[PDB]
Amino acid sequence: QQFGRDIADTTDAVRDPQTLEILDITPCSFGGVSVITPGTNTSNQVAVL
Amino acid sequence: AYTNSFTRGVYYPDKVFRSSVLHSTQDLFLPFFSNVTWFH
Amino acid sequence: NQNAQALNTLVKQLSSNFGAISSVLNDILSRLDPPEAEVQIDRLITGR
Amino acid sequence: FNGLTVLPPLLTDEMIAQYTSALLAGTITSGWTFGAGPALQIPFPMQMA
Repeated sequence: QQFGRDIADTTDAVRDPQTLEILDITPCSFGGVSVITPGTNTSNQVAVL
Repeated sequence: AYTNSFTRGVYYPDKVFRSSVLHSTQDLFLPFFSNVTWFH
Repeated sequence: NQNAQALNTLVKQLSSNFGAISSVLNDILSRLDPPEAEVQIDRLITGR
Repeated sequence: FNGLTVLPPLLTDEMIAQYTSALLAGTITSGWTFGAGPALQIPFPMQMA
């Protein structure tokens, strides 16, 4: 083996060249940006989720 | 002389690592319970 | 079961070609020029 | 995953269990009256009567 595959066509692990070492690949974190506001009738302060 | 293979003739399809999954592939394989030829 | 199975189908349709030379975006980007690669991207765009 | 996120529910399982516990304590201690107006106490043999 050289690289492991997911159920999609993306990688999941890889054999590192120049050292023959095995490394796990997970994607770094993401998410939507949700903004909590009381409305502009009261205040312009917001909280970001 | 003829005999039957039970579950043999399986190998790795695509030189790739998979874990805790079930993968379906289309590749040249030995069929299960087929007549294989025995020579002494 | 239906929601996880529809999610697994939505994940598994990423590996489909839809007529492309490869299904992953970075490989068909990284060895092609953009003015010949735009329709090559766009088939995967309309399929996904 | 790649682009897929699962939002948690607003009501957690403890709060759904506390709604069902409030409904069960209401129906045991008052019959039918807590869904109409105030919860009015009654013995459970007279409720079942």
